Order: sequence, then C-alpha cells, then structure tokens
Amino acid sequence: GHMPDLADLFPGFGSEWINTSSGRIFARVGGDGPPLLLLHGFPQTHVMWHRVAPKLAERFKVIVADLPGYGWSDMPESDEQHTPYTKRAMAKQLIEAMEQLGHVHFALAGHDRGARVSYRLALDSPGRLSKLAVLDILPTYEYWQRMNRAYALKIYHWSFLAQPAPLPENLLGGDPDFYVKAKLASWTRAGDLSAFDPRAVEHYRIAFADPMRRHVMCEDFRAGAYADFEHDKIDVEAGNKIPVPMLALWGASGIAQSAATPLDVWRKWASDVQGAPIESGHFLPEEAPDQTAEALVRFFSAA
Amino acid sequence: LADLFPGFGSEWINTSSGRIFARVGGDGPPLLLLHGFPQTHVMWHRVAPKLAERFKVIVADLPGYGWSDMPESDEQHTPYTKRAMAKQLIEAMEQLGHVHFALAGHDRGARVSYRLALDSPGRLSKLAVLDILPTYEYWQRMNRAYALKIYHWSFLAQPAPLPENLLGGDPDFYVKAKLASWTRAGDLSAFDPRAVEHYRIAFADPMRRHVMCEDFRAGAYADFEHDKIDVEAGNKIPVPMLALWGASGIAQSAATPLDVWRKWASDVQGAPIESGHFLPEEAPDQTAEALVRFFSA
Ligand SMILES: [Cl-]
Ligand SMILES: [Cl-]
Ligand SMILES: [Cl-]
Ligand SMILES: [Cl-]
Repeated sequence: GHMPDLADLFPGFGSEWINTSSGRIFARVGGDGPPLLLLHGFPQTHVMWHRVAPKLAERFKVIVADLPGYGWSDMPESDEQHTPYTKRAMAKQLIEAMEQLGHVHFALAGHDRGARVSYRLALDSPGRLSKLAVLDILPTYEYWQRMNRAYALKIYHWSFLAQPAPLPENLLGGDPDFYVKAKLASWTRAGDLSAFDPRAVEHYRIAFADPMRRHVMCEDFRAGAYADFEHDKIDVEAGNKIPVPMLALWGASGIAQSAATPLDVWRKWASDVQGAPIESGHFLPEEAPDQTAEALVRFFSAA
Repeated sequence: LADLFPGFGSEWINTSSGRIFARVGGDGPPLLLLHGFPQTHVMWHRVAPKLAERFKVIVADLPGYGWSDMPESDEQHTPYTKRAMAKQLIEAMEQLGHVHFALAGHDRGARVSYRLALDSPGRLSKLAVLDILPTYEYWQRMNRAYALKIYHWSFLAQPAPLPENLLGGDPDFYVKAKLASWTRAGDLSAFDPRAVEHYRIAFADPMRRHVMCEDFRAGAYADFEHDKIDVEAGNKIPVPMLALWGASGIAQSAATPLDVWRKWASDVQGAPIESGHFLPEEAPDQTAEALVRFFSA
C-alpha cells in the first residue's frame, strides 16, 4: 500500500489497484486455482481476512478487495438515493473489477456489509457466481422486518447511522477512535478487542479517522435503510430465490442470530443453501479463524 | 441568560431527592407546567403569561434538568424514571401546599405527567399532555419506519458511555439539531434566540447530558415496564384530560393520537395544532387558548 506505517498482513500476496467506471478497487491477491473473492464489512477493511486468506490461498486464487468507498478503494461522491453505496451498485462495480482480472464466473465470500453486496450480487447477476458464502448476516429486509423495541435497542446503529447527514457524521467525528474501537469490541464474543490482531485494529482505526471514509459508511447504512431495503423487498415478495449453491455461516453470539434462526431465514431466500453456526461473536474470520477457514475451504472445494 | 417570564418569581423547592427550580407567577388555582428534552422550563415562556392571567403558574425544571439538582442515578436509572420524577415533583408541590393541582406537560414532562396521573390520580384536577403518546405505545410501534423516525429513543438508551461520549464532541450541534429537526420549518426560527441559549447552556454540561441519557434509558426499560403493567391491568386515567399534538409532530407519526389516548384515559378530549413538536413555541397562541379553555372549564 501507500501508508508507510501500516503493516502488510498478507505476506506473499500481491497488490492490485483495479480500475472501474465507479472508481478504483484495492485488492490483495494471492494463491492459485479457482478464483475466490472475499469482501469485508463495517467498520473494517480487506485486512479482516488476514487470518483465513493464507489457508484459502493454498487452494484458490484469492482476491481480498476493499469495498467501494472503504479502505483504499476510491470514494465516489454519493447522491440523494445513496446510489454508489447501495449493494446493487457495489455489486456492479465489483463485477466490473473482476472482469478486469478476467474473472466472469467466480466464488464469493462476504462478511457484514460485504455479505450484503454478495447476496445482492447473486440476486441481480447469478450467472457471475459459482458459489456464495455469507458470514453473520440475514438479508437486509429480514433485519428490518424483525424491528421491534428489543431489536431496536440491541442493534441501534442501523437506524442511527441512517439518519440524514450530517447528524451521524458530526457525532462520529468528535472522537472517531472511541467509536470504531467500541464497535469492534462490542460485537465480539468477549466484548473487548482481544480477538483482533492490534495491527489490523490500526488499519481499521486509520480508515475510520478519515471523515470521508466515515461519510461513506453512513451512506452505506442510509442505502441499507432505504434502497437496499426496497430492493430486497421486491425479491422476497416476488419469491425470487438465489439459485447459486450457498453457505450461511454465523456466530452463535453474532448479530444475525439475534432474533432469528439463520438457516431457516436463508432457505426463504435461496434454493440450495447449507449453513452452520460457529461459537463466536460477529467477527467470524478473526474470532474463529481456523473454523471459518475450514468451513470455507470445504464449501468452495466440494465438487 | 435572559429573563423570559415577566411577573414571575424564581423559587428553589426542597425535596428528599434534591432541589426543584421553578418560575412562579399568577394567582388562583395552581397549575404546574413540565418541559421535556432537550429543553428547560423556559420553553413555556410564550404561553405562561396567558396562563398566569388565571392561574398560579409553576414552571419547573424536571429532576436533573436545567437548574434542578441532579440526584445520583443507579443501574435501573431509578431517579429518572417517570414514576420517580412524579414522586419528587409531588413532594415539591407539597412544599408549596399544593396537594391538588392542574398539570400540563410536554415531551418527557408529559410522560412524568401521565405517569403521575396513573400512580396518584388524587393529586390532579385536570391533566394536559402535549405531542406525546404513552411510552408503551411508542415502543409497540417501533418498526422500521418508526425506528428511523425517533432513532434517539434507541441511541440515547444505549449503555453508558456510548451516547455520552458521542454527545461530548459537539454538544451545541446536537441540541440545536434536535430542536430544529422536530419543528415544522426544520430550522431554529420558531424559537426565541434567548430560549435556544438556555437550552444550549444546559446541554453544554456533561452532567446534564448524562441525566438526559438516563432519562431515555428509563424510557426504554423501567418506564416501559411500568406502562405495560397498566396496559395489562386495563388501567385508565380517570382525571379529565386534554391531548394536544402537532399536525407534523411526533405523536401523530405512526398513530391516531386521540384513539390511542382513549385507550389510556376515560375522559379525554384533544385536537391537532398546526405545528411541529414544540407546540408552546411554534404555536403559542393556539396552545395557550386551548390550555386556558381546558383548565378553566
Ligand atoms: Cl506498500
Ligand atoms: Cl451488516
Ligand atoms: Cl443481520
Ligand atoms: Cl418524549
């Protein structure tokens, strides 16, 4: 990268700045074999995969991308409908990025916001995917449908960060380090930062220290309250199911299981889905790296 | 800070939980007015004079708000539950010899008010609540649309110190954004600038902001459970009641306010006022006449 004091958490992996019509996508690229794209979420960057990507690179050509607007990827200017940070637009952009590498059909694993890009990609463009894995999420529509007093208090940030600009931007900008560390710790099993490599945390903190990066994150959640929700509602009410073979992995103490049985939910959205919990909080690839890596290796390797 | 209550004195009223500050004016039957979030007693400055033409008007800062003392909170946020606040204000009124009085409240103060009516109806001759539904009714309506509309009910109720830390960055911005965004105009032009300064100065103290978060923590937990018991018991406020709400306020957002209150009260009348949330400042003339006519009748 271009940040002198941030650590290289993928020894041996190359680096790519991939041009697209919507801006550059940064990625680390390693391994060889069938192509597998990995997508991080909030409030993280591509380095969240640093503990599982080497194991995956033993069997796949692994592409670890920063989401549009996150990490070192470019930050398109948003609009009144939060368009570039909708999962539909993010998926189109990452499809464009993968074509630049010559990948028109690939395997895909996503976590948190990246998992939302991933199932939206499967709904809009299923021919692009051989197999899909989503980590510690339910569909955005399903989160909102479960909204009640208990859900609103337990996962408040969906409604907070979706408030009109500049309300979340100005609240997060007073003490950004405290917020990003608080969010990282609060979703782990133990409720502290012990699950994370401190060098990865510094990546997350430096990203969050940029007000333009924080604005993108709020736009992500604004799309998640509005367009993404409207997009999802159209699919579930039409009975559209993802046909791509799918794996749902969630943490036993994560977000997706808060008030739902995740595999039953995903069977409503996908016609060929398997799933398993893992004893972990929300951050599966850092809290339970070996079990996550093995589940992904076995799923993506299965004939 | 400006004096916005001509002809009103200023009183510090002792209670077992700390002092209650109040402006006091007028003569005649006693009437207590209770403000809400993020304001102080000065929010009544445009209607209290007309009320003081007929009543002894007592304009109090809520426990922990404005210039009233801040009792220490606990793990169930007890002193800032509306049941506790009502008890403390009942004590303050007894210091003045008022054991039967009329009551009007707005926002948090309206929640103190209907809880007071449910707990101790003998204290009230009449009750007015401005731009609210019962706390239980907000939470039962907390779907996607409402969670986005009143996000602060969940945000300010997050465990300390998350909202405290975020509010400390730019407190002037937050109090001004809450005031502006709930009015019809969406700016601060409906408020007297001197009144806004009162609100800003109070919000500038981290101890006052913590109390407000404890208030919203009570609203998500104990207050909700207290309301739920009354719902399950079929309890209705027997005190004659007035529900005023802004046509573009919060109470009307996801519900029909008079239909809701008639499930909570056996003798309630009401009307919308063309106004956002802050009835006594956005629409002082219509609010004052409605209140005068109700508390005289
Ligand atoms: Cl480098
Ligand atoms: Cl998410
Ligand atoms: Cl979820
Ligand atoms: Cl309120």
